[PDB]
Amino acid sequence: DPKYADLPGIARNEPDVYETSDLPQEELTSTSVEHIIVNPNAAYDKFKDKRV
Amino acid sequence: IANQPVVIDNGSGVIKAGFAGDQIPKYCFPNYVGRPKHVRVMAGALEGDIFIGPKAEEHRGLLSIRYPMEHGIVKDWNDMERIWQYVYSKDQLQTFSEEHPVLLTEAPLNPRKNRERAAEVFFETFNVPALFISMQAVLSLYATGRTTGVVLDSGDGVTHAVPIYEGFAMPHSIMRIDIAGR
Ligand SMILES: Nc1ncnc2c1ncn2[C@@H]1O[C@H](COP(=O)(O)OP(=O)(O)O)[C@@H](O)[C@H]1O
Repeated sequence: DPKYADLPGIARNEPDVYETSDLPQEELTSTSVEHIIVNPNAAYDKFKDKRV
Repeated sequence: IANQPVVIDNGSGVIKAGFAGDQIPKYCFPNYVGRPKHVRVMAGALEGDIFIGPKAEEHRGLLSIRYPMEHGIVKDWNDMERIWQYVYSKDQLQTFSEEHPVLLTEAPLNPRKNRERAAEVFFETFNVPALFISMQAVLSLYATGRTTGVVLDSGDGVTHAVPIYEGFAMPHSIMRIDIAGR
């Protein structure tokens, strides 16, 4: 604390931080109807030579 | 091939045919073509653009119907060619033109040119060894078994009453109007 000695204004005991006390979907399973699955690779395999 | 040929019945609306020696025409289907009308968006879908048979009787509102025979007279001869090719199919014939002494029918009172053109097809194009075509009433004489009769046959687009005697009808006692429930 070099500069601090020259400071006539010094008083301790309180920190310099602001921190007090600390204290730390049906569109998926719709039973209404039926849906599809992802299956990317096998879908392309399913649609392998289904070109023009 | 010297085996079972095919008996082919006409019909302006429904054509019939079947392997000989049986009692039912093995394959019967209507006389038109079904060709769709929409953009082939998804590739690899139903393509071929010309349907006859199960897809025709399946994809009803998905095609474009076109009858090639009218009043028992074919004018869209190429469409009937393709219909014959549908008969030649593996679903139906699995044969070649050069394999049987096939049979075919034809109602009377017609210009010979129709039969001529058909002969040109089945003989110049198709290499059919023998293709006979007869009337459409001796067939019924065989069915009834009697010799003296008055044969009436309510066609797909024709009506004709003819009295025959032992398979010999008068070449004048012939009555016909090309009409049906169409
Ligand atoms: N169950 C039915 N009730 C009423 N009319 C029928 C029935 N079945 C077929 N028809 C009529 O009779 C005709 C059948 O013709 P068809 O004898 O097969 O023709 P062709 O002798 O020219 O091959 C069709 O035009 C159809 O409208």
